[PDB]
Amino acid sequence: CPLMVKVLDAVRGSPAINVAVHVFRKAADDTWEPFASGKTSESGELHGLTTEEEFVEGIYKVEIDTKSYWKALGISPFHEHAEVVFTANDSGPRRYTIAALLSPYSYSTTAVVTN
Amino acid sequence: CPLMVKVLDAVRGSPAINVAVHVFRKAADDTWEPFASGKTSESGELHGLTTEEEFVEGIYKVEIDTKSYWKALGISPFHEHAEVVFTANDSGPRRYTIAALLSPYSYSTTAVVTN
Amino acid sequence: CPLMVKVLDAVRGSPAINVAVHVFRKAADDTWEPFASGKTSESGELHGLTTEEEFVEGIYKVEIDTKSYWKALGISPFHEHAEVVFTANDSGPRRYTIAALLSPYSYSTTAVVTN
Amino acid sequence: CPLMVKVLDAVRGSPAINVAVHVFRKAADDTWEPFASGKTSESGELHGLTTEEEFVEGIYKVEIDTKSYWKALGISPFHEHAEVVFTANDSGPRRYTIAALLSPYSYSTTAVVTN
Ligand SMILES: COC(=O)CCNC(=O)c1cc(-c2ccc(F)cc2F)cc(I)c1O
Ligand SMILES: COC(=O)CCNC(=O)c1cc(-c2ccc(F)cc2F)cc(I)c1O
Repeated sequence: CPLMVKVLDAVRGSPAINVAVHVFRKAADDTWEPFASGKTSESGELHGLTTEEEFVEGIYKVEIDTKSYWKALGISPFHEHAEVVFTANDSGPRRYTIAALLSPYSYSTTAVVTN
Repeated sequence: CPLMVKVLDAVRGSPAINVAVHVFRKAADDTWEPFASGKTSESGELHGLTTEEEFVEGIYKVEIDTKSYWKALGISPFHEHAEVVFTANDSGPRRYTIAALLSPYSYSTTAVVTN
Repeated sequence: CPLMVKVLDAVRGSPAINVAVHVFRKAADDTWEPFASGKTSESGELHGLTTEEEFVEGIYKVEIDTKSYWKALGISPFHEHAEVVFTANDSGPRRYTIAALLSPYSYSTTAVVTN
Repeated sequence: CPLMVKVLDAVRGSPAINVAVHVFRKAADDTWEPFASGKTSESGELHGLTTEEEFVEGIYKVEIDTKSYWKALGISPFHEHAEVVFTANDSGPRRYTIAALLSPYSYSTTAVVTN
C-alpha cells in the first residue's frame, strides 16, 4: 500500500473518523481525473486507496472533506476541504503517508515518504 | 483590504518573500475562474488583492506557489502548491487574513477573520 | 521592539486576545528567572516586552498561558501552556517574533527573525 | 503502554530518528522530577516510556531534544527543544500519543488521547 492518508482532530484530540477522502490525478488534458477515494477508520487512517501497479508517476491531489466532518460535529468551519497536491514517484516508487491535523479555522498537513 | 495573504518560511525563520499567490472564485458553471493574484512583499504579505466591491460571498481558492519558492532557495519540496479553499460569508464587516507557514514537506494554514 | 509575541486561535479564527505570556531568561545558576510578561492585545500581539538594552544573548523561555485562555472560552484544553525555548544570538540587527497558533489539543509555533 | 511519543521531520519528510525525549513530572515541591526518557526508533516512535502502574495523575512535561537532532543534521535551529506540558489521568486513565512535527524555526505538536 503505497499511499495512506491519516486525519486527526485537534479540537477533540482524537483521530478524525469517517472523514471522506478523494484522490485525483492530473490527466493529459491538464484536468483532474478521479483516482481513488475512501473514508478514514476508527484510527483516523485510510489504507487501500491504491496498489503499487495503479499508483504510477503523476501529479496527485488528495482532498480531505473537512467541512462535512466539522458540520457532522455541529461546527461551522472555515475551509471547504484540505487539499494536498504533489508529484509522486518522480524519482522511483515510494510509500507516501499524507497526514492532516484539523481545526475549525486551520489545518496542518505533512508527508512522510519512505523507500 | 477584505482579503490579505501572508506566507512564512519555517526553514529560514523569515517571511516568504516573492511567493506567487493565485486566487480563484467558483463560477456558476462550477468552474474556477481567476479572481486575483500577486507576489508576497518583503514582509511576506500580499495586500491589494481585491476590494470590498469585488469580494462578494462565494467559494474561493487561494493557491500559494510553494514549489517555486523552495526551488528558488535550492531546497527540495514535496507539494506543487499550498491550497486554501473556503466560503466567504457576509456576517457584519469582515476582513479575511489567510496565512500559510511553509516547510519542504509540510504546511500549516490558518484563517483569521476580524471585524 | 527586539521581541514580539503573537497568538492566534485556530478554533475561532481570530487573534487570541488577553492571553497571559511569561518570558524567562536562564541565569548563570542554571535556573529560570522572570524576564518579561504581559497580556496579548485585541490584535493577539504583545509588544513592549523588552528593549534592545535588556535583550542580550542568552537562553529564553516564552510560556503562553493557553489553558487559561481556553478555560475563559469554555473549551476543554489539553496543554497547561505552550512553551517556546530558544537561544538569542547576535548576528547583525535582529527582531524576533514568536507566534503561536492554538487549538485545544494542539499548537504550532514559529519564529520569524528579521533584519 | 499509556504514553507514546512520535516525532516527524518536515524538512526531509520522514520520521525523526534517534531523537532524545525526556519526560518530567511535577513533584510536591513544584519542581520537575525526572519521570522517563528514551530515543525515537526508525519509525520516529518511542514506546515503553512508562507503564499503567507508574503513569499516575500529575502534570507532565515531554521535552523533545530538537536542537540536538537538527545539529546532528548540520542544521542550526531556533529552538532548544519542543516542550509539551499537560495534566494526565485527571479524569481516569487514558492512552496518550504526543506527536511533534519539526522544522528548523517551527514545530507543531498534537495529542491523541484515547480511552
Ligand atoms: C488581527 O490579527 C491578524 O491579522 C493575524 C494575521 N497573521 C497571521 O495569521 C499569522 C499567522 C502565523 C502562523 C501561521 C501558521 C502557523 F501554524 C503558526 C503561525 F504562528 C504567524 C504569523 I508572524 C502571523 O502574523
Ligand atoms: C514512519 O512514520 C509515519 O508513518 C508517519 C505517519 N504519521 C504522521 O505523519 C502523523 C502526523 C501527525 C501530525 C500532523 C500534523 C501536525 F501539524 C502535527 C502532527 F504531529 C500526527 C500523528 I499521531 C501521526 O501519526
